[PDB]
Amino acid sequence: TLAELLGRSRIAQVANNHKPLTYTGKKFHPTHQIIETKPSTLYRQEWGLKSAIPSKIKSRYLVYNDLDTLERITTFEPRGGTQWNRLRFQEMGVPIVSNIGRQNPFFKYISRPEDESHAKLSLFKEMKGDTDISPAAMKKRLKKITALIRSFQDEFKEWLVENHPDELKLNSNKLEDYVVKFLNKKLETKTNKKFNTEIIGTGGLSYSLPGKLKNSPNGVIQRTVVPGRILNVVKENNDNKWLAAIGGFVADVVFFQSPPSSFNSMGDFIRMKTFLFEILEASMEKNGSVSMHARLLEPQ
Amino acid sequence: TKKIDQSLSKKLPKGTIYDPFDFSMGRIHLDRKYQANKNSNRNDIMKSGANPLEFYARPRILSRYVTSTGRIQHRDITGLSAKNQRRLSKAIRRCQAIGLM
Amino acid sequence: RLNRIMFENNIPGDKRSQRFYMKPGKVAELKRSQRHRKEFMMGFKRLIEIVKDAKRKGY
Amino acid sequence: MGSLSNEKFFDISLVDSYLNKDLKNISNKIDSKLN
Amino acid sequence: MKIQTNAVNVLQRTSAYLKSGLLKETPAWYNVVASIPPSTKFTREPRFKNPSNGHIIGKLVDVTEQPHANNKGLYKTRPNSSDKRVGVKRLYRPPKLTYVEDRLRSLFYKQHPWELSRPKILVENEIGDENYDWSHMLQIGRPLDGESVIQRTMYLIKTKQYGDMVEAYDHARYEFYALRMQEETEQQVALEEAEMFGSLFGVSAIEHGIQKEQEVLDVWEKKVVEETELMAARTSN
Amino acid sequence: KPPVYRLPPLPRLKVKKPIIRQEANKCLVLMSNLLQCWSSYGHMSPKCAGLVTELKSCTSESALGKRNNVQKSNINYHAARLYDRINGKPHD
Amino acid sequence: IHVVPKLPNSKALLQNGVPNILSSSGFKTVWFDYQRYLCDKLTLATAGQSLESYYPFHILLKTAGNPLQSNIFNLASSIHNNHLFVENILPSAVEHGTNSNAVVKTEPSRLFLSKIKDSFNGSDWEVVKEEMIYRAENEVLGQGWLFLVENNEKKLFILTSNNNGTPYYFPRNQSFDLNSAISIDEFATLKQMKELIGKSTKLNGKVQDWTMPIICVNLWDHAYLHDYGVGNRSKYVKNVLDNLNWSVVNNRIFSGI
Amino acid sequence: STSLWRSSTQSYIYGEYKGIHIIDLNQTLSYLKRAAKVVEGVSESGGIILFLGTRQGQKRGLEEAAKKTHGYYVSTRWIPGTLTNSTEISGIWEKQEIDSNDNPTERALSPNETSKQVKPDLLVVLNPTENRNALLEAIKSRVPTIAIIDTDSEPSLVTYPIPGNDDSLRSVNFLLGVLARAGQRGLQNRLARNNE
RNA sequence: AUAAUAGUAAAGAUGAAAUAAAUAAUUAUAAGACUAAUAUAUGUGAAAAUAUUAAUUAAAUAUUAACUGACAUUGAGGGAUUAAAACUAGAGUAGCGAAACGGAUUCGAUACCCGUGUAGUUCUAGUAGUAAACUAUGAAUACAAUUAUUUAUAUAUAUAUAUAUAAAUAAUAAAUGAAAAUGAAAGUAUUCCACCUGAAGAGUACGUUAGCAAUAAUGAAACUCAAAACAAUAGACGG
Ligand SMILES: [K+]
Ligand SMILES: [K+]
Ligand SMILES: [K+]
Ligand SMILES: [K+]
Ligand SMILES: [K+]
Ligand SMILES: [K+]
Ligand SMILES: [Mg+2]
Ligand SMILES: [Mg+2]
Ligand SMILES: [Mg+2]
Ligand SMILES: [Mg+2]
Ligand SMILES: [Mg+2]
Ligand SMILES: [Mg+2]
Ligand SMILES: [Mg+2]
Ligand SMILES: [Mg+2]
Ligand SMILES: [Mg+2]
Ligand SMILES: [Mg+2]
Ligand SMILES: [Mg+2]
Ligand SMILES: [Mg+2]
Ligand SMILES: [Mg+2]
Ligand SMILES: [Mg+2]
Ligand SMILES: [Mg+2]
Ligand SMILES: [Mg+2]
Ligand SMILES: [Mg+2]
Repeated sequence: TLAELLGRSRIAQVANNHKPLTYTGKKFHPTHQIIETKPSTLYRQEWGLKSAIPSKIKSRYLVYNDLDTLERITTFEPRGGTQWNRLRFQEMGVPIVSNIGRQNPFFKYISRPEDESHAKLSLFKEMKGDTDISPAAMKKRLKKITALIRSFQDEFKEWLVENHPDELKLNSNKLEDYVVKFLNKKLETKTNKKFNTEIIGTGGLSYSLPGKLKNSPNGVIQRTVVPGRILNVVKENNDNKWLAAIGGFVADVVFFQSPPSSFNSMGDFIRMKTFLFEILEASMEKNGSVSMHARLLEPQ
Repeated sequence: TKKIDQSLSKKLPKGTIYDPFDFSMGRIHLDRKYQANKNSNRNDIMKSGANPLEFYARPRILSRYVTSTGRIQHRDITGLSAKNQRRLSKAIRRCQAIGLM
Repeated sequence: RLNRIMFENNIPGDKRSQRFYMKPGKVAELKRSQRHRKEFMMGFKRLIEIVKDAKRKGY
Repeated sequence: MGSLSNEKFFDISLVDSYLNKDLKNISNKIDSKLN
Repeated sequence: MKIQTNAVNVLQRTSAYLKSGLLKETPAWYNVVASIPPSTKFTREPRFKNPSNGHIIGKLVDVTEQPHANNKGLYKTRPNSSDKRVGVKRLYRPPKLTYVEDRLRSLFYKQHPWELSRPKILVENEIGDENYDWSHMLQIGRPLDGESVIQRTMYLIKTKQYGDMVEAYDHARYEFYALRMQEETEQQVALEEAEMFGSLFGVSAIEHGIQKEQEVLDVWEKKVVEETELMAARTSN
Repeated sequence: KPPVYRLPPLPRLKVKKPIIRQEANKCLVLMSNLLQCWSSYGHMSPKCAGLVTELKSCTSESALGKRNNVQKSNINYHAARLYDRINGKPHD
Repeated sequence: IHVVPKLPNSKALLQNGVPNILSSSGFKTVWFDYQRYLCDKLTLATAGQSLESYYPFHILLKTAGNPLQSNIFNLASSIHNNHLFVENILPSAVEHGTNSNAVVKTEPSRLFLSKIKDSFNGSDWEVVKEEMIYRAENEVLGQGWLFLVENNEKKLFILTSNNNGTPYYFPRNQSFDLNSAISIDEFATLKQMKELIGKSTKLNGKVQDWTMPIICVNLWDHAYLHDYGVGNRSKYVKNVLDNLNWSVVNNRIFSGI
Repeated sequence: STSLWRSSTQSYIYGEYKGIHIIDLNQTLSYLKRAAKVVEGVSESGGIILFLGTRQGQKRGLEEAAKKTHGYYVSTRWIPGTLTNSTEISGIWEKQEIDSNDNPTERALSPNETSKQVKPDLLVVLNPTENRNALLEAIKSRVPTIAIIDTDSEPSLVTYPIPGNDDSLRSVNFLLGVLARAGQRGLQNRLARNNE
């Protein structure tokens, strides 16, 4: 049918997005899907959208929100520049590593309840992870849940007197433990936030596995040298490290001992010059940012 | 001169991604144009769900929605819903009558 | 800086408006018209921004 | 927990089980089990 | 705008010209239009089913069909106010098409933000030629991307290999990671192998960015200097 | 949530006096600096020598220099061209 | 989707291979299997991208200057090179399937033998073939390609490539193996090439090269191992150069009529 | 966009998706086939077919469609009055006499024959929302018309509507090509019956 | 307004003027009236009206459950409420301010501007029932094509949006209309009430009823005339 075809159409494949096309806050990762048109189609203003893109657009990459609007225009920005940030990261050949030494999210590991010993930490995270929830929809998590949990009273009024009667007659320090486990055991079958929207690992920035060496005609490369730019002429206030602009990413540059004298000389125009840096490590934070650490390799 | 006004230079945060356009003057102007106090909601008690009328005895919180002379700010400036603006104004007027604001 | 406070609290305007008495009906008419002009200007600026955005994208 | 709760501020479950011979018919049941 | 009458009746108005004799010669279109009548009803048509999800439109559940108690513990014994409002408008409003895959697509790109940075071509080639066997993720003719994961997830739930959508989705995600890792290595190794055989490249991606940033930073230098001199004069006032 | 205000149908969309960025005259800024230089270091002070030399060259032929920055705004051309498309008016 | 081109007299090729060079099994590996292997990988690499609508020769030129697209370049170069090799070693380019033609006597043309003498200091074609066999054995340790190429100066010269090295674009000829040791003369050639690539003003850092292949010999294991075996690649190159289809090779030399 | 919906097109809508209305292609195909047969009939009958489209990029499709149907096209601007005021606009331009094979007879035309209105037998409009003038003139002149009708376009203004996207050059050129080939087949069948 | 304090010689007003130990400043005391921002009269109220605070009493919303079982709509007569001004008593009286008396302006100025400023404006208890008391649009019911924007209720979740159903407002299709325009009515229909029948005379005269009174309600005819009126069009003119 036509409905089946539409669901699989290339336009349906693009997930709905209404995030501001002009965002002036902090950008940590791509927010819009880049659309590309071939040179032949660009010559005919064809992008596979509803309407022809104006001929003024010469780029072959754009990002859009709405196919059509009440203003009879498409809401789009003729830019595709987050792809070059990803490809420049690939050229730096620095694998992303976990600063906490967690399991690789891209491998199906056999995990155990080592961290599940915090059942009361995360079972209540469902009601306590409400930082940005409505004052009454979050309050609907109190009566709606209470009825659901109150429907298991009979089950827990028998299991507890059949598996741990001593605690019911001595102390509730262990009873509270049996309660947290009970609900989780009766909730694992349930589906509360069964889909987790948190970023998985690198989020797709890099699929490179650590360990491989870079062979070169001049021998194996031991230190990666990448051109960059120093943004500030004074270390980040309250931090012992300056900031550099390397390959579309802002890194923290650590200097060997002293800061090169071109800093004082150039002043606030220091960004006008290119320096060579060494990328020590790259980490991924939960916000979805990349923590790139560099070192200002100076001619010596 | 080795110095530039802060208004003529953009400081790229740490951990963020950038494009060559971020070093241009257009970025400076674009950041000024689209500079709105959108982070207020998370710091705005009255945009969180509390009833502004419960703060009639807390002049410090209420003093955040009046000018230097005590004039209640128009809803266009506070950004509150009609109900919260209505309740907030009542709270301030009651606070003034009690002798606290 | 002091002048900015006066203008942000409408001190000069209020003083002038208190020199002569205006009938309540006239006061209401003036308040209605002023609000309309304020709202009209906001709608005008919204349409100009769309024009500029449309021009930038080649429409 | 309901009737078999440890909270100082309990609910009507406890008062209902008392007047319904439940908190007593379970105390004896538990004690009988201990025997 | 009013339903026009004169555009669809050209044949009948022309026929009056010919019968009276005002028009001597029959127009060339006259016979063609007579054999192929225009559609002239221009009516609004009811619809009783959403083609996307098969939801039935125009069905009222009677109280006799709700014998059991509700979530509140109360029985339904009389129609409610909503049941007593005519719903003819729903028959004529274009149905909102919805798809389960849309929910998964949003999830995938929320979990993998950088997948958005991989350019997607919306221009179709020929939808009718797609002969895909979704037992495997890779397919000849289409790229490996988020859609590969979604279609794989649907095939798993359609074949009933997995029951929960989450489990099928997770299974597809790992297959996607494996294919993404094999490609990241083929490209790295291909570059390394070429340089070892004497391949030369003019400008690298990192170099391209530096040059573009220099062009912008040069214009920015001029303006800063100019605007740091007008301020000095204007402030001197 | 930010209140959108929609205008009624209008006979025109026009800016009464379009704002234009008028770059400052280079000779006038030079004169404003030289005049200030004389105010601090004194009139004819050797510190303002360069200012005097620059001012003379700027004004040598034309007292306001080669003014070639005249500009007119195109907002009214585009506003009238696009208004019917973007005003969101209902169909006829 | 990139599909394997249909070859003339394909039924004969699938039964008796290529007489005097490859057997039926040997030709199935080099063309019917390897060409399918390459085209499928190229489709997977390029599907969903603008490169899908371009022929392999155009793809290699477009991607020659992009370091991170080398995988696509390698696949495109191999596909184009393989059909250049399979085309000049083919019994007959015309499809004599219904004409049952068994008399194809193709010999070097007068323009080809005139350019050989001019560019090789009077050496005969037979001597040049010996130089080609020698160059392949001493310059291509592993996989690669042997080409007889013509440059913008009308001079025929011999080029050897390592793995998938294009003859059209000198920065990607891959004629020097840097895994082993290189002489100062080879380093000078590489240094001079790097300077030429740096003189280009284009933002893509691309140069103009008008070299064009005339003869292509596949030096990959997919072409000779099964029929000749490890170490017998010089006997394979000798047979290929002695049984070339000169209707194709002569047509590759520009005449100007 | 659903915000720009002209509810008179309700019967052509398949549904709404991503803030736009989806046109029912099952109806588009039936309307397209009906419209195509009309073009073929007029072409096979020797009528004048004019292709009107004034959106940027449409000229190439319009010129080829006219060439393969031996028709006419206008890509720049429809002069208001071209049909109702034809003598003041089109009288000066040259006419010619042709045989059943569409070959110029070369007969000189009397000044009487060179001033008479030459009215199109069929008008095809790619963008009817911007060509109200042409559509109204066709109605006044009793000229059957074909047009692509988008969700915001009035269907009743044309004899044979084709529901479909009128904003994409691919969609327009796809529909125009089908109509142009239909005309070509009619032209070839008329030239064939003359030979035999 | 008064008193004190130091400190002075002008102050106040206006288009410009002139009439009637100060002005200004810092304190203290007294009085009456009014209610800045918020603010949109949004909302609420039958209308008139209603925006400094609190309290008491009364009334007012949506959905759900149960119940009554047409108990409804409209409404002559009737009844109640009803801005401002006005009036009858008793308080109050700062500011404002008909009138009056003065100062100016002016050819004149029974005005516009200025001064002194009485009634009135305020409160309590009443009388009276009139306004461009207007949306110049009586009330009720059924129904008809869209968009946008808020509000409310409900639903869902991969939790903050999304999906629904109503209300309000804005712009419209159709329809209607003399058109201007109306737009869920000034549309399609139904039910009930009020009212109109050329202008002027006239909402006048007379009578009657009511009121302390001013007045309010009711409400003609003769004579005369072929006029009179509305929307819109193009002009001309505009201190
Ligand atoms: K109101
Ligand atoms: K009954
Ligand atoms: K009654
Ligand atoms: K009555
Ligand atoms: K008084
Ligand atoms: K009535
Ligand atoms: Mg359209
Ligand atoms: Mg005083
Ligand atoms: Mg107020
Ligand atoms: Mg209101
Ligand atoms: Mg009544
Ligand atoms: Mg009043
Ligand atoms: Mg009195
Ligand atoms: Mg007087
Ligand atoms: Mg006088
Ligand atoms: Mg007076
Ligand atoms: Mg009374
Ligand atoms: Mg009266
Ligand atoms: Mg009256
Ligand atoms: Mg009123
Ligand atoms: Mg009622
Ligand atoms: Mg009277
Ligand atoms: Mg009038």
